[PDB]
Amino acid sequence: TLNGGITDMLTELANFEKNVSQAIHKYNAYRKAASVIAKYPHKIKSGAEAKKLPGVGTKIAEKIDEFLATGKLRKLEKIRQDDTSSSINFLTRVSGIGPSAARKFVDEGIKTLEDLRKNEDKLNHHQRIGLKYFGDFEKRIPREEMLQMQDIVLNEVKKVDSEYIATVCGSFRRGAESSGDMDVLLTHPSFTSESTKQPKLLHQVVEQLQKVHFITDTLSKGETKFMGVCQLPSKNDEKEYPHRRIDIRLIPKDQYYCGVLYFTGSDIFNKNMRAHALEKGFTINEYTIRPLGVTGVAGEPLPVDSEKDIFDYIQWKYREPKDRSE
DNA sequence: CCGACATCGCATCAGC
DNA sequence: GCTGATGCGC
DNA sequence: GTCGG
Ligand SMILES: O=c1ccn([C@H]2C[C@H](O)[C@@H](COP(=O)(O)NP(=O)(O)OP(=O)(O)O)O2)c(=O)[nH]1
Ligand SMILES: [Mg+2]
Ligand SMILES: [Mg+2]
Ligand code: NA
Ligand code: NA
Repeated sequence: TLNGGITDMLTELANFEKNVSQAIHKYNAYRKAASVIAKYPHKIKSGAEAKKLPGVGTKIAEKIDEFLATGKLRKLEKIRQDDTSSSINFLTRVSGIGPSAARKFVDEGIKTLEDLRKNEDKLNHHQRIGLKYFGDFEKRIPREEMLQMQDIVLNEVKKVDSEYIATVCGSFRRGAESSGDMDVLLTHPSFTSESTKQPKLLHQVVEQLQKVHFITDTLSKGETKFMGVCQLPSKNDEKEYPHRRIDIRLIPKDQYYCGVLYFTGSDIFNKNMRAHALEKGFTINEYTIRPLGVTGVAGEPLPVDSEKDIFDYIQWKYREPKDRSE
């Protein structure tokens, strides 16, 4: 919030290039800049001062100068006036409506909340659930509620089988006082990178949480990734808690540290760290860190015993979860 | 310059 | 049905 | 849009 005007402006630009332009790389660029400016511990006085930060190049620096002089950015004033953009940006806020569907619905003449509720038959299952909880999914989750939600998940998980390990990652593991959703990383000794000795390891846990009415809706579901909806139980006479997004990732137990690294994030932190891994000649995913022969093709999984081992391989100081909120 | 830009699971559709 | 391209998740 | 060779 110290350069909060500049980082917002850049976040708006990022969303424009993503939802309207469909320029994924311009989107990531704006977001990197906004991230490296958010952590910058001084109040930016000029575009040139900002340009010294990596990821802030010439075009962004002039946009900062313009914002500092006037309080605004004309390119954004224009983008806001355009009706196709405004519609597209709005539709992309429904979970499951991306840039393509959004542009597609606009061509169909579907461009308001009202248009979507009246053409529910024109949405896929995810989009239908994303529309139903539209308001709820715009709210943040207070850490106190994350804590309540954590008890239930962990204790319900323990009820299905004491050998599961469930770990709330995401922004919650980085200490955030609020979160957009709850991310849960799941391990069980039966599912390793070697073998799967038990099927439906994820289904059972989803099933338990549906049973106790914690999980209310399913966005998508496969053998290792669940994306759905949950809700904390309310007390008597008390207004209900908003419905919350929940993601659940089942990961081979021997690959826990790579998995907990990835799912802890932030997304921009993983991108910076994975790009540094590439520059150091490594490739990191949620399963393994592997070397790169000049071939291009990744070699074999390196041995990992902690999050820090991954950091060491690319020659970075270890950074605590709270210090990864980029 | 100009090629790269992080990485992948699940849903959906088209081609066969 | 199987395969492969594409969208979408943020 | 930025960055590295
Ligand atoms: O494009 C992405 C998105 C997420 N991720 C990762 C990191 C991340 O923090 C984790 C969970 O994703 P979320 O969408 O839940 N973002 P996060 O939990 O960090 O913040 P919040 O959910 O409160 O907006 O998975 C990526 O690696 N790439
Ligand atoms: Mg999250
Ligand atoms: Mg999530
Ligand atoms: Na720079
Ligand atoms: Na969306």
